[PDB]
Amino acid sequence: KNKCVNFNFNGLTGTGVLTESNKKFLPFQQFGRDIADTTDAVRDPQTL
Amino acid sequence: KNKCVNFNFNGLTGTGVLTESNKKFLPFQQFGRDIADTTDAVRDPQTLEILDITPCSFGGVSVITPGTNTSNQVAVLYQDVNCTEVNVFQTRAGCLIGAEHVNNSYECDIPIGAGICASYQTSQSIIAYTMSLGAENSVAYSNNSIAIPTNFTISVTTEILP
Amino acid sequence: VSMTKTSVDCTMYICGDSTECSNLLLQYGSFCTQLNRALTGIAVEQDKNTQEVFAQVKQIYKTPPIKDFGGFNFSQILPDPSKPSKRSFIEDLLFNKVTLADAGFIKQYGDCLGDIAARDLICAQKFNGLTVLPPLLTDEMIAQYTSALLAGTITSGWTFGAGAALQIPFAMQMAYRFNGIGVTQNVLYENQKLIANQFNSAIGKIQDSLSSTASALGKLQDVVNQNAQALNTLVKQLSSNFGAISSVLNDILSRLDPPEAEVQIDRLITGRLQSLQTYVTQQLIRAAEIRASANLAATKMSECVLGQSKRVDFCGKGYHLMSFPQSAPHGVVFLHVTY
Amino acid sequence: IANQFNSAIGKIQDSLSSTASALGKLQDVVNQNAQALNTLVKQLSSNFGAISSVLNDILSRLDPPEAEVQIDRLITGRLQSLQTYVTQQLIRAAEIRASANLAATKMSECVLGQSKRVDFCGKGYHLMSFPQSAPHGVVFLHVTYVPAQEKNFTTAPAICHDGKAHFPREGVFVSNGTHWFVTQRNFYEPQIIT
Amino acid sequence: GAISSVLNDILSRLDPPEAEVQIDRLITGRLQSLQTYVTQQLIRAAEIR
Amino acid sequence: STQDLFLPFFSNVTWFHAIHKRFDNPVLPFNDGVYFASTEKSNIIRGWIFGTTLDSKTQSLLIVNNATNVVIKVCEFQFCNDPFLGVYYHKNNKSWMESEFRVYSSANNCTFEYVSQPFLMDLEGKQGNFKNLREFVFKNIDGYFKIYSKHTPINLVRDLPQGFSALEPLVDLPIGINITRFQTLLALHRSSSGWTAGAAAYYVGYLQPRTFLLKYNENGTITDAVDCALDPLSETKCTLKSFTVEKGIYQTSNFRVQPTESIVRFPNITNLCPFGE
Amino acid sequence: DLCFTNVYADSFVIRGDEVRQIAPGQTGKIADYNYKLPDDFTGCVIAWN
Repeated sequence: KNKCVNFNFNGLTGTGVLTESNKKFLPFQQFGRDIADTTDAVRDPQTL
Repeated sequence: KNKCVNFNFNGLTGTGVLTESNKKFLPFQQFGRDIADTTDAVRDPQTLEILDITPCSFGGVSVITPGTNTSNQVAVLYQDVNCTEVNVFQTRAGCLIGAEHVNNSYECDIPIGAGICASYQTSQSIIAYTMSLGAENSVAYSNNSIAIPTNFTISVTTEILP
Repeated sequence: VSMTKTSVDCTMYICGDSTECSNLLLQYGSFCTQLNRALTGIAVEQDKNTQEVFAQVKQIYKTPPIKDFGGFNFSQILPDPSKPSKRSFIEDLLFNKVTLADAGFIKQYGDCLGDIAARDLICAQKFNGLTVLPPLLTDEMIAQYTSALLAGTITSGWTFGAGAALQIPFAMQMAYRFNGIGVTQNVLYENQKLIANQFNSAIGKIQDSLSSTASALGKLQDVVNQNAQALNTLVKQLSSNFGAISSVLNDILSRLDPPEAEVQIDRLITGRLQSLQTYVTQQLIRAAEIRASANLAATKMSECVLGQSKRVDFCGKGYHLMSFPQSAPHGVVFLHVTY
Repeated sequence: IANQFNSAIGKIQDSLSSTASALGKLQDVVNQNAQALNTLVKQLSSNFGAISSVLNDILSRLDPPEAEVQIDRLITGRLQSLQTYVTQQLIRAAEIRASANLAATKMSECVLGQSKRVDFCGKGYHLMSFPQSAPHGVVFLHVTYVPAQEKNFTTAPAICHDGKAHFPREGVFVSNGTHWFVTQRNFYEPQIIT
Repeated sequence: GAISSVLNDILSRLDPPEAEVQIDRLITGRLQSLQTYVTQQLIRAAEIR
Repeated sequence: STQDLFLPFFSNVTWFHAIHKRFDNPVLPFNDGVYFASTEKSNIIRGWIFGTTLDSKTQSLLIVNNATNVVIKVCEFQFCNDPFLGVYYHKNNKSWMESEFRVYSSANNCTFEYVSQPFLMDLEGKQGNFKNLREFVFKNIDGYFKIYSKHTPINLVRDLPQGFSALEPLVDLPIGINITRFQTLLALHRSSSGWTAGAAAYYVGYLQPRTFLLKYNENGTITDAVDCALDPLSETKCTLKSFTVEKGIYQTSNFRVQPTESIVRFPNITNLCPFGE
Repeated sequence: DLCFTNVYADSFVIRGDEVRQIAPGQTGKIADYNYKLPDDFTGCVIAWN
């Protein structure tokens, strides 16, 4: 957390910074997106 | 004929209107095209007749409405058509459905076009009025009259430019 | 002053009467919204450019029927009630020597359907999503916006733009505009029968310059031409193959699968969008040319018609006295009275 | 005049605090700058003819043989978005510079001097203008000479005293009905015709 | 976006079935360059005028 | 802005009910897709049968609930003309328990079967208001049946309430069939054709390929939606991308005329090509 | 759905290794020498054992 890394969540690769959020995903939802359609948030599949 | 359909002539599929024409195709010619290169006319292969292809979705649509905070009643101005497709009134810009004709010419509140302006006034609905040119003043003019002020005012006019 | 208000339907122009193309076109999102915002931004400011020139006073002025002008004949500049549109003889020559479209901005669907004219420019654009918006200020009204500014110039002098209309005789109006340019006012009354004959003969030279020579209005004819040709160019843009195997949207929908059509239709969409991004670029640069001329026309209305121009050779050759507004197709024609 | 002018400055407070749409011209300059920056974010959500709009998806799905078919569609779609945006900025900057050259004309001639140009700095005979700081612009406070109360007067071009015409050097000929007076054009101050 | 920038390379390497994939990328890249350039000229000509 | 099969706003939906003399389980089309919405109090909506001709000549989907497991089967069903599941003989020791299983007669060639976890549903009868709202989205495109479930408590006697609810996908069913006609199960009670029906309601509306706007909150729940094909007011919302239309005029598009029917005109020849030659 | 104007059948028998050579833009003893397909070939190739 709190460092510019090369993340890989469910095969989605990219460069980003992982921080905690107040967003609560629905149980069928995994990826959060933005206006620019890029992935703004993901969900950790191991722990909730 | 005379209806917007989904034609299929020799495999060429599209949306168009089939009408009769005075065009006579050469015996080796099947498809007629336009400036835009799209197929403007085809030939019926079963019986010898010539049909044009007129594109559908004709007539511009203007949206004459106030803000959603004020009201939701709208007036739709249909350009380039009469009031056949569809408080019905015909303007100089097109068919205007949803705005009542008012002979009282007021200041232009909503700029529409073709000398027509609208506003949301009083049971409140969109009214349709001719755009007034202003308060008409008749200048009393002669060869021996002049108007010269005995008193004036100092008005600060605010002109705002980027 | 103004130009042709064009609102191109970028949903119809890119995908003409197609559902499978419109399902691909709505994946592009805000491309058809940003081009229609710029065309609406033209449609607001060109009605504003007509507002800033012809409507500079809140009151409409008319001339009295008793005409006492001192030999000056103003019947050629004042509107005629015998015509169905209140226009002068000069304004009738300005609307006739400029080629426009058909009468009225409402052309019926049955006029294009019941009679397909060979090489008809107006219908063929409207079946490609090219809609011409009518202006807010009609030519029947523009002939009366100039009539309100002319009646204030004749009857009230130049005080109608600086406040209320304050009348002054035209013999006193010409004598006091001579003092603005440096001429003593005694020159006028010693030759009042001569200047009224020199001025009325110069108004007759306007008839010989507009009726015989049709190239004097070629500046505003070019404004109509660059609007009409670019609308007619945009129809010719659809005949380009765009790098694809064909230019027609209906051919690829009838030949190739949607796996193989998205290779080809997206070449047509990009070729038609760049054509619209070419056209909106050509319109905004042209609208910046007209608005710079409309701000020049509003400068030649406030300073040159509503007042007396001390600016040397800004309103033509000679010491400028006054100017007469005349209604013109998408513009204005001034009649500068020079010394 | 000091009471008429100071009451007109109080009308500027009633025109700006109550009516917030008087600054809508410079609000539109901020809006056309803010929306076009916000439009350019919405340009990234377009699929550009490719299978997706996101650069990180094609890097995670397709090989660089098959990604150069797809990423170069995204690069062309993002470059044409910028070449449209720079087109929208330069035409807008040509509009502001034409207004800034108009604002520099209304600063040198209308604030630093007295404008003889009729109705160029607002309605009325312009006296002076006050510069005010504005967001990405300027607001002028034009001091104008506007007539308020007027009367109808009988006029004449010249006067026969000894058989020779008398014309005013500066002013007009007016009368209240009995005697002919002399005054200037923009104010009625009756004097003896000498 | 093509495999090379030179028109003479694709005419010497690829067939006209495979060159129209590549040359039309060069034509679009050169036309949009001219579309950008004429845009840069007309806005500059509006500044000079 | 999304583009898929949706139910248009202010559309013509159906009016079918169950009561002690109106009993309705009709044959309804599903050309493009149907929407479901039911106000219930006694769990009368039990399921559906999705088929092509509703016969053993084709392969059909049967999603039911036998009060223990959510039964989803794709078999070759012997389709009965009136499927139902009744609760019997309450007068002493009620317990709201089933006896018959009348949704089909026989099932062979079963290709897909889903049995959920066992649960105890309260099938008791209520009076007055409807306390449950079960809404479903039914579409079968590319052999991929998408269902969307949403349950919220309501207080309703009558006509469908003016409100909004974002429907959420529950499962994904790879059924792989053709669905043209369908029916709906109902529950029957009596204090085997002299039975009655409890109070129930269900609404069917046809899905269309329309474009919606989706306004999300800070939590991710959709607050309001706008169909782009209602009126030129709502098409301005799709163009401006804001629900608050400013005071002015925005040119949206042209007056679109949809095609009525497909016209095919080919040359007339009856001789086949020499494929054997 | 689509139908064609002047259908011409190109019937011959070659070796099984050289069936892929029948394509617009290939070579071989069949493609380059005697049976060549055009660069703008809009057609279908049907082959079997």
